[PDB]
Amino acid sequence: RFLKVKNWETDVVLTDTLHLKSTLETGCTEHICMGSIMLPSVRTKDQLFPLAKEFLDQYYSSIKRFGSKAHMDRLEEVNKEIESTSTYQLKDTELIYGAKHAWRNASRCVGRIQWSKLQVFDARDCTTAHGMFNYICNHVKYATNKGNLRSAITIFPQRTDGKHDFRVWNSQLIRYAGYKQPDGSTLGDPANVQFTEICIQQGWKAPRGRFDVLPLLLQANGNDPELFQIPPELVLEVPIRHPKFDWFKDLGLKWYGLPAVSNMLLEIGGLEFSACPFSGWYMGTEIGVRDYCDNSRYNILEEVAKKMDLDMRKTSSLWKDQALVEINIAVLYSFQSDKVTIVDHHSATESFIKHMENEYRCRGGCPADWVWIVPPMSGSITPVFHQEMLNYRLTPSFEYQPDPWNTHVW
Amino acid sequence: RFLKVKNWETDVVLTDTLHLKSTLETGCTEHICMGSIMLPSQHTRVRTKDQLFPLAKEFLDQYYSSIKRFGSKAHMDRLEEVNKEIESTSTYQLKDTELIYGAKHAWRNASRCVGRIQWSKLQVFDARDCTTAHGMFNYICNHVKYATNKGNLRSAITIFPQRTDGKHDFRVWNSQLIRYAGYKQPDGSTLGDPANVQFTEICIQQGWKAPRGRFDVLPLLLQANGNDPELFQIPPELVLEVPIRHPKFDWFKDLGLKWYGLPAVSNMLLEIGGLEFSACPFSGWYMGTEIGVRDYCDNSRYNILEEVAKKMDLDMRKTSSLWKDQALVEINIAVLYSFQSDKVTIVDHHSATESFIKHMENEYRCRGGCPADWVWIVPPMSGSITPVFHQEMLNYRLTPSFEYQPDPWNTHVWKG
Ligand code: HEM
Ligand code: HEM
Ligand SMILES: Cc1cc(CCc2cc(CCN(C)C)cc(F)c2F)nc(N)n1
Ligand SMILES: Cc1cc(CCc2cc(CCN(C)C)cc(F)c2F)nc(N)n1
Ligand SMILES: C[C@H](O)[C@H](O)[C@H]1CNc2nc(N)[nH]c(=O)c2N1
Ligand SMILES: C[C@H](O)[C@H](O)[C@H]1CNc2nc(N)[nH]c(=O)c2N1
Ligand SMILES: [Zn+2]
Repeated sequence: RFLKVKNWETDVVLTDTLHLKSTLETGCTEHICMGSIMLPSVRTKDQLFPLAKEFLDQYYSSIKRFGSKAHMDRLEEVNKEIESTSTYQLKDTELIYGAKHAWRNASRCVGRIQWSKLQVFDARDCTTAHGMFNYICNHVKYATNKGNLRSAITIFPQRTDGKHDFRVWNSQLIRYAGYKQPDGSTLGDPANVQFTEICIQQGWKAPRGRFDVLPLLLQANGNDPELFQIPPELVLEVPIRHPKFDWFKDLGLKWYGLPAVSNMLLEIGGLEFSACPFSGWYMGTEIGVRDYCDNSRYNILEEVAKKMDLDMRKTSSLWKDQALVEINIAVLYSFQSDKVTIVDHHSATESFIKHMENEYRCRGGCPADWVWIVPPMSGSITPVFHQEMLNYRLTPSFEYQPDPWNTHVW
Repeated sequence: RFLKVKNWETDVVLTDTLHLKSTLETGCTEHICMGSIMLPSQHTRVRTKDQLFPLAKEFLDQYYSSIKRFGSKAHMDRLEEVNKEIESTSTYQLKDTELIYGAKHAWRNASRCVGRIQWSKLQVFDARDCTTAHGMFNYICNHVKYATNKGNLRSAITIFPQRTDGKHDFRVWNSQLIRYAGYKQPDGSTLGDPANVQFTEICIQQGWKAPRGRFDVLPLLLQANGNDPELFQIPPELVLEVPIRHPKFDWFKDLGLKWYGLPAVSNMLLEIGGLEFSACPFSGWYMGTEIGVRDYCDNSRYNILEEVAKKMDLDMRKTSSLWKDQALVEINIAVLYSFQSDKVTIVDHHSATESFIKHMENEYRCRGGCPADWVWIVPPMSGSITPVFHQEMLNYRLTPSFEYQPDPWNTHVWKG
């Protein structure tokens, strides 16, 4: 019950004890593994205090003041505040710690070696969509940093009764619109067809291009959401060209520099932050493999192979694989040439292996979701393919939450 | 209680009731997922008459259900006959019909196998009358001949006598019937297949005269009735090999690469109705990535990415040039081209995974589910451009089944 994990390429063996601190549940049982399910299926005053005590217990341990002076004081203080108000407010130091460790604990995240460098922006004093917009613009400008990207999170006021939730209705702060055509096919990003519909169904006048940055749809204190246009000078974009094939720039492709997830929920000490946009920088395959080549997305593999004059009549010519590689060489070359931070899947997975070693050494483990850590191309020539990983849920954490337009009383 | 899985690229949803018929444990709990452990405690494997009859009874209920005779007089008479055989002899014997059903359904239940659409067209060779290593050699030669079929490969399995007290096991000591030797040089480098250095040494110590080349078919090391194992050389005219060339790169033949055509796993344990068949070599035909991605490009195997990238002259200084990815695609194009050119059966990973989705959906329709191990079903290159990447999958353990077992040289009691 002190588990071991082995790397089959190097025979490195790590022992995991961290998992015994795990609290929440995975969805698996002894009779069935759900490890490939995408998304496995307010607080009463009672269950809130054990949540706060457990979080405070680990916070004060991390500063080497467990069972100390201030620890028992803070424990009493939070105890008192809950019985009366049926919630409590985090100190700044605890908010920063809680956010860094939600990332540290994100078992699907390969870029976690950077976890302790996160820049945490407290936006708990915000009251309106306009203020939200202002916090978000400042986040975007800070994180972009003229292409020298910096990790950042901005944390909006916590849930109170579920009627006054702060929510960013976009799934990412920067995404391209998607339009359905009269002739069935889809122009732009197919993932965002419904969201693009809501924005137009809200007032947005769409340019109807293939790369239209979506407006922000911001909801403060449970009110109706409001549209906002992110100033273009804050949306850093990269035109995609290839280091060998000059015809590549003619394809008219680009992508944005800043990946900023905005629809997740951040859980710290039992408190729920339903608007907490966070951003880092891209691994190349996220754009080149998934965004560009998923059949349900931009699905560009047909055009690239054609302009490569590859025999596309048999799958066994591996023309898709061959095209896929070139696209991803192009994304990397484009960002690197424009001095925008990006990491290739070989470097990021190699760093994650080093990060696992560190976590096993200094923390006793590292929860990790193999199905999501292995890149979606060239899996077995990356070190994470040959790495056994234990997956388990730790708190603080990021969780999924319902889309607001299915829930909001409009 | 029902369970659903979703294909996120097509939004197709399927409903699994078959997992209820599952007994054996997975390794996971409510608080930890062992989904990526290579050899979990439960996927690996003597039984007393205590627990044996319930396993027989459950197999026989399955068997007679499948032939629409559940509860029939033939069904009840067989249960009775098996019970009395177990109490008086402590084991039992499967009928030929039950052996065939058992082996097919062990393949059907193999949740890590992407090739299962073919499961009902398996040729089963009954070798339970075999008694000596020489007899095993003769059975395996005939399997290899039948399965190879001059390049028109045919799925086959050969089943040697079942375990009795664990002291009289039949075992094929090789991990596959056909594999290339690997030699450790004094300078630390490896000649041949590094995956086989340990087994190669065992063969040499047993008397094999190794040619010490880069592609030497290993001898068979066969164990009958718990006796010491013996070496046999498969007749070379039965080992179909394919020289590897590339359809555009004429310098690729000069790498001197070749592979064998018949993939034939020989170290698994087959479990049917509580009976353990410790020697049961089985064979199919290759998916190209098994050779092109893993055999040739795993850093711990032949590891040819360097030499291929050199002769392609790629930027090998920075990894962000994706020279490794570029070389890997070419090597896998060359493997598929060489096999198709020589009319030796092979399937590419796009075709195989598409077939498996069709197989899987059909299994949900007519069977109520299909256990599948996503970590193993998704191919080791170009994962997300194959449809299984986007397919939710439920993994659970059904019997009959194939199981791992310890390598015999770690458990064998040597006669001398
Ligand atoms: C700094 C560079 C980063 C890289 C290269 C990176 C990379 C990735 C990748 C490839 C995934 C897989 C999900 C997908 O393919 O869509 C992922 C998941 C995730 N990332 Fe990271 N990420 C980075 C930064 C961050 C930061 C700053 C945070 C939070 C502060 C974060 C939180 C998460 C979470 C919560 C998930 C998974 C959500 C789930 O459970 O499904 N990441 N990341
Ligand atoms: C017909 C062509 C076949 C193909 C293309 C195929 C393909 C595969 C592949 C790619 C794997 C993943 C294992 C690895 O990558 O090393 C696998 C696993 C497996 N295959 Fe198939 N297979 C075929 C036929 C068979 C047959 C005939 C059997 C037995 C009757 C079989 C039984 C299994 C089993 C038990 C596993 C699981 C191995 C484990 O648990 O580690 N396969 N197969
Ligand atoms: C900050 C950051 C995040 C990511 C991963 C993108 C990401 C994507 C999803 C949606 C998954 N799918 C259902 C669409 C959920 C997430 F929490 C998530 F973080 N990458 C990079 N480079 N930086
Ligand atoms: C008949 C057949 C089998 C296979 C899969 C190869 C295979 C590999 C392993 C070892 C797993 N790993 C630790 C190396 C165990 C197996 F049972 C197994 F069947 N493929 C093809 N084409 N045909
Ligand atoms: C079906 C499967 O769970 C789903 O496709 C997952 C698999 N692994 C993934 N891995 C990453 N990094 N991102 C993803 O979106 C997914 N999707
Ligand atoms: C650690 C990890 O579970 C292990 O490397 C697995 C991953 N998936 C695999 N999938 C296949 N088809 N074959 C393998 O050998 C492996 N190895
Ligand atoms: Zn699991």
